[PDB]
Amino acid sequence: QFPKLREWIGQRVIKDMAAQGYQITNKLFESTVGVKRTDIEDDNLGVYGPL
Amino acid sequence: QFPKLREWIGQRVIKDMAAQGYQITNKLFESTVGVKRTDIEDDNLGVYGPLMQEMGRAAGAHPDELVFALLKAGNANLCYDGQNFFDTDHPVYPNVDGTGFAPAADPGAAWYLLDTSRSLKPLIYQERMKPSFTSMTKEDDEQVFMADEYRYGVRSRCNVGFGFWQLAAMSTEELNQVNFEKVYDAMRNQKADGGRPLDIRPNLLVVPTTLRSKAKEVVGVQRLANGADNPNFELVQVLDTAWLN
Amino acid sequence: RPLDIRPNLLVVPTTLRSKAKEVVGVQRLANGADNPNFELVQVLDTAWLN
Amino acid sequence: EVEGVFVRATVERRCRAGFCFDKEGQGFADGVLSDEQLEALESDPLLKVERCTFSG
Amino acid sequence: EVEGVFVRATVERRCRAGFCFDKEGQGFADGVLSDEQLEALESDPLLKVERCTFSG
Repeated sequence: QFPKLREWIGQRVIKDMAAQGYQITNKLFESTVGVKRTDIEDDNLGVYGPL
Repeated sequence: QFPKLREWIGQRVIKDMAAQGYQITNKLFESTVGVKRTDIEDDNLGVYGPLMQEMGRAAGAHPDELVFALLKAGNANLCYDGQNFFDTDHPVYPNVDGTGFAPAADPGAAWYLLDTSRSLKPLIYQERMKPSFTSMTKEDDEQVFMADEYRYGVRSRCNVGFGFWQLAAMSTEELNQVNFEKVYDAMRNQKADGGRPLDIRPNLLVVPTTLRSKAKEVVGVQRLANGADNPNFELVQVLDTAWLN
Repeated sequence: RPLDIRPNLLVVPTTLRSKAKEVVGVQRLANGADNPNFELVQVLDTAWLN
Repeated sequence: EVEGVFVRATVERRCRAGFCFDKEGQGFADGVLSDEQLEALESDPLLKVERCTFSG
Repeated sequence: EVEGVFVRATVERRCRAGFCFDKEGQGFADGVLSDEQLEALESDPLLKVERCTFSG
């Protein structure tokens, strides 16, 4: 941000702008569960398959 | 102001009137940033260029900073009376009056506003672009951007301003009833030359962010802090700020 | 220069939901005294932490 | 190398021992080290600057 | 505080004995004493002049 107005005191207190970079990366967030084809296709209640 | 209209018996006294001329000088303020000429063009996200124009925002914010710095100095600085703005020994003609975290009770509807500012010159923009200064030919490729200011605050009326509070809200008889209502009574009891009232109508309360909630409790809720009462509900409207303290 | 912050979100765990609602949502805090923060910050509860 | 010394005729901010005097011409402009403290070092080039590389 | 200083090795007209020669003396923009002599001594600079805060 632009520096605060301080005073005259004859001269100018030259200032420098501030760079505030903030690096941040990305990650991977997989998850899963193993099942079997026969189990899904042979169960009668059918609650095994809403995966 | 005129002397009070007295009784008439045998002859008329040709009274006189005083004058309290107040003197205050001007101060100069500036803020500048040095930047490389090549860098402003050497950008693709449109940054490091608006920063030079940000001096306009800085100048716009400057008057608030100046006025509130003078408000802070109020206790230290002197008013026209020759005493401190918030002093307990303000000299009135026959006797001496007294008006002394960071409080202030002010009128707003009066013909005068306390801590009056002075926008003597506008927020002129000062710039160092190219073949206008030597910083860019017989020097590096440097450019400075500046905002000149030539303003200053004023201690307007020290006989209508009150400060130095233990600002509190509790018991409706010892903390608020004896401090905030004390200030209310003192401000409304101010007497001018001749013993007449100043018609002081405290309606502005200025406090820093730390006292915002407690000021709102003093003005805004029927009960103060214990369920007793709140005599000062909707009597002075508080505006929050942070420039002071 | 002040940042000019305007805190308007209060996120707390479930165990603090009732206390946060008391802080913002009722005129009295816990003893019939007062609640300076009533209708100040709208509290949202969360159970993904702690 | 030292791309710019930023020293000639200018004096910058130097905060040492709790008092920030202005002397010794410690101006610099690079991203080598102490970049954060570069702001403090260059916080007061009050006087006119005139760059000249030392080719360090 | 005193506003007024000349610290650029700048030249000013200071008169020692029958002549006025380069030298840096008072070099201030405020005066309370030796005004008549200061005028001769405080002739504005010949070369680059820059001011500071002595605060003496």
